[PDB]
Parts: sequence; structure tokens; C-alpha cells
Amino acid sequence: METIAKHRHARSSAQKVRLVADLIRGKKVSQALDILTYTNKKAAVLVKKVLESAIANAEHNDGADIDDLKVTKIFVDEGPSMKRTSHITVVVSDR
Amino acid sequence: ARVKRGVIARARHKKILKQAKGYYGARSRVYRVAFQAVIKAGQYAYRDRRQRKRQFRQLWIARINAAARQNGISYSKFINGLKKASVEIDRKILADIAVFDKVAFTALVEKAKAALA
Amino acid sequence: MYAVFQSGGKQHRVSEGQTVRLEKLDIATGETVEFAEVLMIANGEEVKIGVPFVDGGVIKAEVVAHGRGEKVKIVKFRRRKHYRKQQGHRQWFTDVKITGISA
Amino acid sequence: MKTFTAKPETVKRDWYVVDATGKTLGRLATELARRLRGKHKAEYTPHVDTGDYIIVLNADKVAVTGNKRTDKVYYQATFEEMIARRPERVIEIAVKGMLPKGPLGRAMFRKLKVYAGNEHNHAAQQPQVLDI
Amino acid sequence: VTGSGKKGSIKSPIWRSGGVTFAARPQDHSQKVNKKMYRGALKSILSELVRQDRLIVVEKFSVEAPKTKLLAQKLKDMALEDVLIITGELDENLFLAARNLHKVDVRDATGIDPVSLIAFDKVVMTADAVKQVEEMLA
Amino acid sequence: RLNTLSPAEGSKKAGKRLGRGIGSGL
RNA sequence: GUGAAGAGGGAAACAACCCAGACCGCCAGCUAAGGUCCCAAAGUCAUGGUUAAGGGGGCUAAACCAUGCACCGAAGCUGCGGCAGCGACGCUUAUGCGUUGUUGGGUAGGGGAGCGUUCUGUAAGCCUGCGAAGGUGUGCUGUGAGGCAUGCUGGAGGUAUCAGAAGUGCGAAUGCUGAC
RNA sequence: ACCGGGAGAUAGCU
RNA sequence: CCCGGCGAGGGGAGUGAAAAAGAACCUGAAACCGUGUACGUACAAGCAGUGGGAGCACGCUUAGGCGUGUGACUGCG
Repeated sequence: METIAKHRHARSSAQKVRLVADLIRGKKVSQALDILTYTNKKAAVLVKKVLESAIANAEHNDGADIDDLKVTKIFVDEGPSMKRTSHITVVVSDR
Repeated sequence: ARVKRGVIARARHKKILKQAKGYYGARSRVYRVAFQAVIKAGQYAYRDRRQRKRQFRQLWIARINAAARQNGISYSKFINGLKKASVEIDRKILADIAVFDKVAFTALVEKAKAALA
Repeated sequence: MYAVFQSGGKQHRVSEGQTVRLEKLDIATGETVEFAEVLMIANGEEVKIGVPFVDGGVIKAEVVAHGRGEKVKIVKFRRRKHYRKQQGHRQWFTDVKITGISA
Repeated sequence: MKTFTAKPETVKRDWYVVDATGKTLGRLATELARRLRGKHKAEYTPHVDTGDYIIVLNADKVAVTGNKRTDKVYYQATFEEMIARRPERVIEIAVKGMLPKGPLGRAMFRKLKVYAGNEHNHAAQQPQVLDI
Repeated sequence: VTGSGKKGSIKSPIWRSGGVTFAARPQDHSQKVNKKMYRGALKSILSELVRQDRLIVVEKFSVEAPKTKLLAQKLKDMALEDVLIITGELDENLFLAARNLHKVDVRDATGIDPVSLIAFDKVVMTADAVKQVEEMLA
Repeated sequence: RLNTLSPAEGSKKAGKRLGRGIGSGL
């Protein structure tokens, strides 16, 4: 049980999204959402949307226990240049 | 008869790089610098293949002198006695004996002292 | 309890049973070789070498198999004059198992 | 086989007592430096601190002959005032100058403890008696 | 190379899309061979074939009808599958029969070439072809 | 037997391609 | 004679000073110049004298003179192993050698011997959907350029031996094209 | 002044 | 079918030999940029290699010891 969700071609610099994401790596979803709520950086909204998509995929496709899901893996990578885009990836699993 | 050089060039670059692992950044990634680093490392290895004999000889001499001084005889006189005693034990074996078992070294040094005069 | 002997010009101190590295001495794999050149015999009370090349005993050795050493790269090139000269070397060797030392 | 190499963890380093009563400065310092480097022991290794702990007592009894009693200079500072204020500093500087430069050299030097009085709290370490 | 302009130059070989430094031109590779040399080579090849038992002489080689099946059967009966049949007058029936078979080639006496002789395993030439070749080679 | 045919010794010379490396001379 | 085109050791550092010409490996021994207080491998050695003159600390010798025995001391010599050239007795002839003596620093330059990429005949042969070319790691192998088998990806072509022809082997030309 | 051609122009050295 | 803004994007189910073929679609290396694992890491140096080499993690090894991963210290550079 390890759900994965990613957002491709995000209209934001990769470095800023990495800065935002590093704040929640290894944390738990319950407090990860709260941490992302008050992050004024624009990339915070995109990261929160990706995390919500990951949680939705885990709860629907996989069995249950959304609450105890942990952000085992989270990263951002450089994307195609039109300016540089970015790809955000988040993996949520019980372990 | 046009010929493309991609395959051979890439193979040569891979062969050069694979023997350059762990050279602190650019030297392990930039071929223009990696080749020079590999050549310099090879030259240093060639020099050290000869300097190793000198270093180990010096270490063995130091160990033999240290062991002998405990018996009250300097290294020079000890080796002179061994040579006059007609013993061909080299310095490596002397150091090994001194660091392993002291009884054999005591026998060697007492025989050397006896043969000094 | 060991013995020091000279085989390829470099003295080796060998204990019983343990195999030791030696130069490529031309002898068949099956046959055993006797190293009459024993420079020291070690026991509880070691016998000293009154005369060089003590003949009080001999050392038996068995050549398990021959073989070539590890690849070594030599660059005789120097002075950084933009020339490359790399040569490979693989020294021959023999691992000989010595069992039993005669005092 | 490969030549034996001293292990920086299992090597046993002992303690010794050295007294500078009427001892030449240069010779005493040289013997101390040689002993601290571990060269006297058979397990000497250049890159391993195999030396012992040597205690120097009564540094005020340092002996130097000739005109060096006043010709010597320190940094300004002079031999007389320096020896009066702290006899240990002369031996300390000599040993530091007569040891390798680097972390290993400073580590070996640290093992040298010197005092101007015979009494020392380090006697609990069962320090052996040594003569220079 | 189409274009111009010397603002260096864009048509230089180093520059991308530039002309080739040593662009080739349509040439001829034919090499002169002495007639006596050619005849000597042919004689040597024939002698080598003779000594290797790769040469078979037949009094006559004829096919009743221009049917490839008959030619294939005849060659099979003689344990031949890759041969160079040589004769005198080029019979229409034999040529038509052998045209389809890739492993079988038939040529007149004067059409023999070193490559054809060497490449094919066995060479079959009729007595009339033998005389014609002997006269030709002098 | 086109494979067996080979030129006589010394008849053909490969030639020197100068400017290609250092181990080939020029 | 030294560099050009000669490595190494000593003079603290240093091309010009001294010894000394590096075929390769060895955790073997013996030496030349220079050294034997520590830093740093070797005599805090012996003999009879002078003394205050001394890269760091220190030196009453750890400064100097002469003598003796020793030791450290390089890629120098020797010990073992391995490769190649050349002069020479023998079979041997197209080569193995039974060997012998010697040589093997090297820019410019000359000569000799080789690997690798495309296509053509060999080749309507061989391998290959039980896995081709390419990519990517491993092991073996050749003094080297290289070759061989195989893990994963790749999912359909590659080409043995022998010959012929090149748009044939990139590390820089303020080189050109694309990307960072 | 600009564009195409003589022109892969001409001596020089890098 | 679901999350997502009735977007973009993505995860399931399914076709498909393969979705390690998804319309940015054969093969997909390098520089460059990221996460995880193991190791070292902090006064500037000027090299950041090389011989020795403990220690630190991972396998073999009956074990000893060996290879792989980094390289405290140390001769030379």
C-alpha cells in the first residue's frame, strides 16, 4: 500500500516548490495539511493540491486509514522550458 | 562511405571515466579534466610503487632499532654483529619477530653481542 | 611455531598449514617442493642459526595451482607533454601450502 | 603477509615519571620527544600515537650551561623571567618545537604533563619511575 | 552550397551545413589488365579446378524440352546443385531451364570469367566447350 | 574459394595516415 | 658536460652545484654523493687536540681538525620473476628454441609491427522473437589500440575467416550546431 | 550605402 | 470511478505483448537538477591525488581474513 500522485508542468520555479515541500518531508498528513495551510508561498497551494490528490487516490483506490498515512517521499524536479517548469511528486503510505 | 564516430567515442569516454571514480567533483565528471587527473594519478602511483620500498625499509629499520635499544645495543652495532655472525635474516623478518615474539629477538641480539668481538 | 625461509630472494616467515605467496617457480602442480634453504626454525625454544642456511631441517610445500596476479597499470609517461603511454602488467605467482617444519 | 601496523585503539600506553633535577635542557627535551613519539616501543608506527604518558617534575631545575642562560630569548620575553614565572613553559615550547606538525603531533604533545612541584594529583594513574 | 555572404563564412567545412572539405566526384575505378596476364590467370584457375576434382567433363549436355524440372532432375541425378554449365552454342532450352534456378548458371564458352569460375563449386564444360576454351587460351 | 585468395607479401602497403593520433607517427 | 630531448638521491626551498641514465613487478640485499640529537633512517661510537665561531628547538659537543670500525643513503649494482630488439654455436629453415652476451630515458625525425568504424564479394552461408543492433554494470582476457560471456532495458536485425575502397579514430583552432 | 558574382581571390603570419 | 477549479494534472479499472508504447507517444547515454542508503565533512590555505592506513556500514568468510562503499592520520606531491 503506497499511493503516488504527481503534478506535471506546474507554472512555478522548481526551487521555490522544493523549499515549500522540504518543510513537510517525513511528517504526517494530519499536521502536513495544517503546515501547508499558512505557507504564504504560491507553491504551497500547488503542493497542498498534490497532497490532497494523493490522499484521495489512497483512500479510493487503496483500502482505508487515511489518518495514519505518512508522507514517506516528496520531491520536485525540473521540467520543460518554454522559464523553467517543474514536476511535483508525493507518495503517501501507511508506513 | 560516411562513418559515424558516436559509438567508439562514447565507449572510449566511458572506459576513461570508469577508472576515475571518486575524484571530488569535476575531475570525476569532466572528461577534459578527468583524463588529466587519471594521468596524474597514474604517474603518482608509478612513483609510489618505488617509494613504497623506501618507506617500508625505513619503517623496518626504525622498528628494529626500537626493539634493539631495549636490549642496550644500537641498531648499527646489532646489524654489524648479525652480518659478522653470518646471519642472512633481512630487516622485514627482524621487525616481524620483534613485534610478534620477543624471545627470538632476545636470542638474535645476544648472539649478535657475542659475535661483536 | 613457524619458520623463516628464502625462496625467491625475499625471506618469508610461514606457519604450518597456512599458504604463502611465492614467485613463479617452475614446478608441476602435483609435485611437492622441498625448501632446504631454511633461515630460521621457531618453536617453544627456537634453535638459533649458528651457521647461515641451517641444514638441520627442510620445509615441504605443495603448489596448489599457478596463476597471474592482479592487473596493474603503469604510465611511464611524464612531464605532461600531452602524450599517453599506458601498459598493463600481471606478475606471475604461486600460492604454496607448507605443512610440517623439521627442526 | 602485510607488515604489522599499530592499532590506535588496542595499543597500550603506560605512564612514567621524569625529573629534571640537574638535567640538560636539550638532551632531556630530546629524550622526552623521542619517547612521546613511541619510537622506543617496538610497535612504533608513524601515523599512530603509540607513545606513553611521561610526567616531568621540577621543571625549575632545568640546567643550561654557557652564555645561553641570558642569550636565550623567548616570545618579547627573556629566559630568566619566563623560567621564574612558569618553568613548565620552556619544556612545553621545546617539546612542541621538537615534534611533528599536525593533528597527530599536537595529540602526542598533549600527553606530556609537566609540573614544577614533585607532588601531582596524577599519581592515581600509577606512574612508573623513569630516569633520563 | 546554396547561399552566400562573407560577414567569417557560413559555408566553411567547420561550420554546420557547410560543404565537404574533400567532396568526392564521379570517377572511374576500372583497372587495366594485360591480355597475357588475364589468360594466365584463367589458365591457373582452370588448372586449380582440375587438380581439386571440381571440374567435370561431359560429352553432351542437352535437355529434351525447355522445362526447368527436367534440368533440375538431371542435375540431381549427377549429384550437382551449384554448378556452372559451359557449352558451345547456347541452346535455348538449356538457358531457359537454368534461368530460374539461382544455384545453376549457364554461359557460353567465351563468357567465362574468373569470378564466375571461382565462386561456383563445380564447373561443367562440354567437350566442344573444352576445345573452344583451349583454342581461346592459346 | 574467393576467401582463400590473398595478395602476395609486400605487394600492398597500407600507407601512412598522418595527423591521426600520436602512436602513428605524425 | 648539463637541458633542449634525462627521470632519481643530496645541498632546507631552487634548471645551472655533486652522485647518477628510469624495460616492468617484488613489504629482498649491497653501494656513490650526502648524513648518523629530535623533526627524519642511521654512532648522543672510540682515539688526541682546538673552542665561545651555531631550516626550527637545542647544542659544550648536537661546532672544527686527523684517524678506525660500523650504519642509513637513489629508479646505481646485485637476488627472483616476466616481456621485446640485436651479434653468435647448433637442429630448426617459414619457427620453436637448448641457449649465450648485450641492449630496452627520449622531443624533432626515419623504419617496422598492429587494433578499431562504414560499405562491397565471400553471403539465398552463420547467428537471431528460446531475443539482433544500441544503452547499461559485472567477470575473463591482450605490454597496448581492443576482444569475449553475461544481469536489466532494448524488440529486429548483425555478420565469422579472407580480400578491395574510405567523407575512418577529436582535447582546445577567440571553431560551428543543440542542451545545461 | 546595400545585395549577388569575379572569389575556396591575392602576400603574411598566427 | 475518483481527487482536482465543470480546469491543467494525476491515481484506479480496461484495451493492448508491452501504457518500462498515452497522442511531449521506437531505442533514450552525458553534462545539469532532485530523494533514499553508507561514509567523511567545518580557522583561511592549495592541492584536493598517490603508498601505507585505523575507523565507520554492507556481504562472503566455520572463522581468521578478503572484496566492495567513504577515507581520521601519515611520507611525497
